[PDB]
Amino acid sequence: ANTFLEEVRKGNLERECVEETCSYEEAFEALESSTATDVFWAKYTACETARTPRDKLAACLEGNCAEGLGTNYRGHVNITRSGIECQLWRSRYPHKPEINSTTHPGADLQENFCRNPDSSTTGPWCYTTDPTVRRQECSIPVCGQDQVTVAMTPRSEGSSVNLSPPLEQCVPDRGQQYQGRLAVTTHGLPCLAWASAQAKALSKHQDFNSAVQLVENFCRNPDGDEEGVWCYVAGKPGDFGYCDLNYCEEAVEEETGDGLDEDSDRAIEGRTATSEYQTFFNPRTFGSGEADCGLRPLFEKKSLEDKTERELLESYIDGRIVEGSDAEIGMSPWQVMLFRKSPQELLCGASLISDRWVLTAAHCLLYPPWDKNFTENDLLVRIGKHSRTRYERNIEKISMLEKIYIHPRYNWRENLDRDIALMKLKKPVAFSDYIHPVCLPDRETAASLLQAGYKGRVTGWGNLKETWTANVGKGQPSVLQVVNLPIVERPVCKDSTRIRITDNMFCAGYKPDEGKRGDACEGDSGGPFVMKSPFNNRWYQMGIVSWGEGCDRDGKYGFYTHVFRLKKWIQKVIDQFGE
Ligand SMILES: [Ca+2]
Ligand SMILES: [Ca+2]
Ligand SMILES: [Ca+2]
Ligand SMILES: [Ca+2]
Ligand SMILES: [Ca+2]
Ligand SMILES: [Ca+2]
Repeated sequence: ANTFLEEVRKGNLERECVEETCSYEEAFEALESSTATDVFWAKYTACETARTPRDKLAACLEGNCAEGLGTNYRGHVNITRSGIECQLWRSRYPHKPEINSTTHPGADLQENFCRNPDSSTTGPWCYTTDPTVRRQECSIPVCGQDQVTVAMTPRSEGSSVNLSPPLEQCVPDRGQQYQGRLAVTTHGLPCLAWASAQAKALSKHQDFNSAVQLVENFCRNPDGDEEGVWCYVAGKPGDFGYCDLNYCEEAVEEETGDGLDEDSDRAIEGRTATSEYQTFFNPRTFGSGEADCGLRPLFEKKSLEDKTERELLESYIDGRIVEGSDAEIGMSPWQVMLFRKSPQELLCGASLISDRWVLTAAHCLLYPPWDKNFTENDLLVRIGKHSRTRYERNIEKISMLEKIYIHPRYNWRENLDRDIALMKLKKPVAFSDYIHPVCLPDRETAASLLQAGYKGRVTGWGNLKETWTANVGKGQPSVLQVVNLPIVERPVCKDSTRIRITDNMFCAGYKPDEGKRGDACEGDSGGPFVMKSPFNNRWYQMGIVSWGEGCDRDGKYGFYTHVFRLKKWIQKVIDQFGE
């Protein structure tokens, strides 16, 4: 600024806007690169306390130290003060940040690098990937001293020395041989005495195993329910609650068939060997037409094959990843679109299991950290939709939710285990070409289909990508979209994530090679993952399209929540409504 005849000499960004109080004009004049201009401005601003001396401003230009509350820090530290992983600022997992990339673009928000966007009192902080705590301060160095902004005490997990190691063996056979005296539930609801009047009244119609004795008030699983030990709890009639037992990891794919000869070449299609559908659920409360699951009148009733079926066999051409393809008309009858009642907003996807029950992701209904706590009267569903933004009155239908059941084993605190939610419609919707329930595979059926090497199908409109990712550049498809994804190895699935994965969740999809990210984040969250069974010409839905690392992290596949074992559990719901 001073030395007036400076404006005729050539200049030095450091001999004008560093060793001297300068105009942003001379700054603008000397910079022009308006992105770095904003950067230098941000510098100046943050360096408002680093104006003097000169080397202090040089260090503030280096940016490795956070100035004051941490507005200027531009390093590479992306870890909380206690070692918790920093959540992506732009992404909504696991919390939707009111203060994020859109609100603070000038801070150079990196992948997860610790920042102080709002100049928070905790200094440079970061949102945490752990759903339990939304935010945590980062231990970022402050300028002027070799001092960090907050105490760095990394989280050491439970040790193998200071606690007592349980010698209790893992429970096999899903608890068909366990009779322990554990008497505490996961959610704390007390177990009603099995010999009491209410339990006897509720179980008189239930054929509990005679070998597994029914003790007074402990957790018992004699009904052959694969989920685990459950007990009746106080409250409304028929209330049930499941207890936590550390079952041995009983992968469905590892069931060895005792009738499969080792001649595995040229897989034989079903000819004169028709596998009939076995009704595991009573039509009275599970709904009529159960025998007609997944049978489209346009395709199944006339033996018309879709143009996308020729890719079912995993022996296809060198397993190259196939891009997204638009689905046909009427080929997605079991898809449901979970919509916000008020105001207008698309929420999630869901699977149609019966004409009067619907299956949807639990996180779409309940997520207190997400400011999301929906009652039965605040969301609706739409079945048989072709285009999201349009309304085709005749062929599509809408429904309003009445009753919601949440499985007590749904664990959103560690890994979103068992993302299960059940819904009931007050006004039933009859059968149609574009609306038809999908079949429910059992344990043996799932094992047979998975060991047959058939690809899975995921249908949706891209709402999963909108909800769990901030990737702008591929607009949300308003057209029905379908993606084919095969299965991968389970131990590799464990090695593909830094977070623990339960047996109820499995990997599916091609391996995204370096240089591109896979399409595992296509479709809608909570939607179906279906495979056309070659043994009965039917479509079996392996589970729910739940949140996976395929959205938030590149190089990952789709993680899906298994619901095939829940057959015994399913009736346990409608046994409450048998009146
Ligand atoms: Ca000057
Ligand atoms: Ca000047
Ligand atoms: Ca001078
Ligand atoms: Ca000038
Ligand atoms: Ca100048
Ligand atoms: Ca100089």
